[PDB]
Amino acid sequence: YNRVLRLLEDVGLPELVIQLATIAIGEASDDWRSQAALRTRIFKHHLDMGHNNQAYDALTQIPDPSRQLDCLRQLVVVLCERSQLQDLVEFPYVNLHNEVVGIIESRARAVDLMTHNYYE
Amino acid sequence: NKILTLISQIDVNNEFDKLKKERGLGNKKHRKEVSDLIKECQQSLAHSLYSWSCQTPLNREDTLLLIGYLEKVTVEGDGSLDKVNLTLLMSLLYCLDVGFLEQGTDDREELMKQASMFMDRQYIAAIHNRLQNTQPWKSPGMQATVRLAWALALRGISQFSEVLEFSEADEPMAEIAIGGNVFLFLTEAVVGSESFCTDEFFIRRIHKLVTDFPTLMPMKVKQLRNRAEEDARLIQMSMQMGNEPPASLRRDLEHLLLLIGELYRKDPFHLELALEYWCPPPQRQVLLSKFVRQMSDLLPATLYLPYLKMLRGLASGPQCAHYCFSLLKANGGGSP
Amino acid sequence: FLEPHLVRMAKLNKVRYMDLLWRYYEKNRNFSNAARVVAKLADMKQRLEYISRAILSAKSSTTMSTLAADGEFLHELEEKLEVARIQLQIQETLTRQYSHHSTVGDAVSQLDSQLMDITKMFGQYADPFRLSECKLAIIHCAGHSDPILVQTLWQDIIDKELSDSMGNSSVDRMQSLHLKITSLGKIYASTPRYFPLEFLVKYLEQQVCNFSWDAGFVTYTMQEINVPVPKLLEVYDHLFKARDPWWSRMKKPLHLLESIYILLSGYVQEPSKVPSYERRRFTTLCLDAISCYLVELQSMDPAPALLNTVSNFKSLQAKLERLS
Repeated sequence: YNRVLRLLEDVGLPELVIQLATIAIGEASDDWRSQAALRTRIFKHHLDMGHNNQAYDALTQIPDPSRQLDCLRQLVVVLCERSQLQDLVEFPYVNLHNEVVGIIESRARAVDLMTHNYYE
Repeated sequence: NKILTLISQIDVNNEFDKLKKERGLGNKKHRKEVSDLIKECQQSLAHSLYSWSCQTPLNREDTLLLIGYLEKVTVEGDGSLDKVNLTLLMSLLYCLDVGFLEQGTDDREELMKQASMFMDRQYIAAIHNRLQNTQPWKSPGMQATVRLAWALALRGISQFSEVLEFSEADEPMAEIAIGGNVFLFLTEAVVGSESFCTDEFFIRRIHKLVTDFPTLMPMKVKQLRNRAEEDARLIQMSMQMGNEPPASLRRDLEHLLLLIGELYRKDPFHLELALEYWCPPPQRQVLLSKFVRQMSDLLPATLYLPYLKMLRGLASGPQCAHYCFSLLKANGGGSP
Repeated sequence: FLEPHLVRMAKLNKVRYMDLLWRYYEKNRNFSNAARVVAKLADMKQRLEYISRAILSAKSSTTMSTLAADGEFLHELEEKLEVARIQLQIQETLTRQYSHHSTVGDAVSQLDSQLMDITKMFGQYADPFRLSECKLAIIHCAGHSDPILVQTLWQDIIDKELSDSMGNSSVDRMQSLHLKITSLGKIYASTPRYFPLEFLVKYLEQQVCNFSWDAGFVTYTMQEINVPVPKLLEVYDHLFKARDPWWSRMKKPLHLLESIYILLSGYVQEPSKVPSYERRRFTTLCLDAISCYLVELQSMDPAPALLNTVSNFKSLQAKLERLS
């Protein structure tokens, strides 16, 4: 199933990737690692297509906390670039409100003032 | 070599021995018209090496050939460098000037490969070894003066990479130049020539040399500042009791306070170059604003006249006037 | 009468006569005529000496003189010198290759005996020998721009070097290839037309995956030819995001990832490589790249090496944050 998933990724068929990934989650019933990998892939593809809510659901389902956090960072970054801040506001923070605050803070204290809109 | 030989030997010797003896130039109008043409011709070829210098750094064979000329340079008896020989000298200064090594432009590795002063450890040593010699030029103030400007360059390069072997020889080199009252030779001979008022790049290079002194070697300067402040008080106070001062006194800090007072005194370019002395921080700005405050400590009567002349130079340009008007206001709100 | 004696004798030891003629001319303020006479001579092993002498005498003719015609003639003599040099080095090469090729010697004699035209040279010296470096030099000088041709020439050079290096130890082959590439690049560094970066990098990395060499080789080589670290990073990232299935097929996508990691680590250890004024933005960019790489590593099935790489990347991220 993972082999077909890699095929469909280069194939550039995101929806097929997602459904097959869901089927593969089912086969990996006890393997938390594999579950986390496939869910991460699903989140990634949803984020790439603009499916914010689905992306957030996939994020809240990843068993691995580190993977979930990195995915959260990626989501935040992407939504900022697309100016979809309303959805970002709606999405609750799993005790990571302060984490988000800190990420943006660090971005600011690391980027040129006259170019980026992180501060804003 | 050819460029220097032709220019000098042709223009001086011919006019002086043929056009001034035979008076081949007919009237009082032709004699000036031809003299102005020759004096414009020389000044043109000196501006050429000057214009080229501020754009292109010199290669190894040329820097040695421009040094091979400044080993013979003389000064008019009237105490004012001929407008030509002066610019030729301030030209080599900008070539040797490692002020391009102090700018944070990231072509610093490309410029160190194009500046022939570097890449040849034999270059820095050959210049330092020659200026440390005791065969002075046709103006002993020349061997001492050039010895100083190179030493300000030997100190600045210390920051770049790890070239810190010749940083020691910048202490006795600056003392030798200061003991030659180089602060006096640059006030009377260089700025005394009314033609120095013309070239802007004669002002920027000296303003760079005067500003690179207190922050490139802020250790050698603070030593040479603290030493004289103490050497002045000790003898002045001991002379007040019963005796007469030693004839071997060298108040180069007075002459330096005059030099900073004569340089920024005239304002034809509206630059307000005195903006460097006023701090509203880059390590350079702290070492300068300190130098304004570190020099205010001296209270000996021997440095009162020049430090007043220095502030006369620093108070050029409206902004530099108000700030210096506020500095005097607070210093007595007691400082002399 | 010295001058006309010389001219007459030279027209009728012609080399000696014309040399004397040009010397006398230069002394008597007639270097232009010196030049003309010398060029006439040039046009008119012994021929090898004639060419060396011609070059010397035309150099003497136009020391500074920028006379269009004569200056171009001197440039052509330098390009004729180019011909001579390339011919001799490559002749050594192919001679020693084909049991001291007799035909190589014949061709060299022909090339020295007379100046050849681009078309002829190209065709002839291609079929028996394939002098790709020489062809590249030729096109560069003329100004002919054919990207495909340039790429093909580069590929062929590498392949010939590899055929000759098969006998040597892996390390020796690698070093020789590195040196050759670096030298040739330094010649065409200013011209991006004759230096196809993307293609070259890709082909070389492919060769590395095929011959199982070090991951950081390419990165080091490119840093040595003064290729800016930002630019190299950009190229690598682009190659990675292209999702070329070649890497997946060679069972080495992680190898390319590790090569990127090595490049990045080398930058961090010595930050002076990047210019001082661009350091902050470059650090921010690295922090973003690291984030995306980590996200992909986490979408893949876990493995011990994968986890080690993930930890390394997080440490790099922390260090970069501390730096910024």
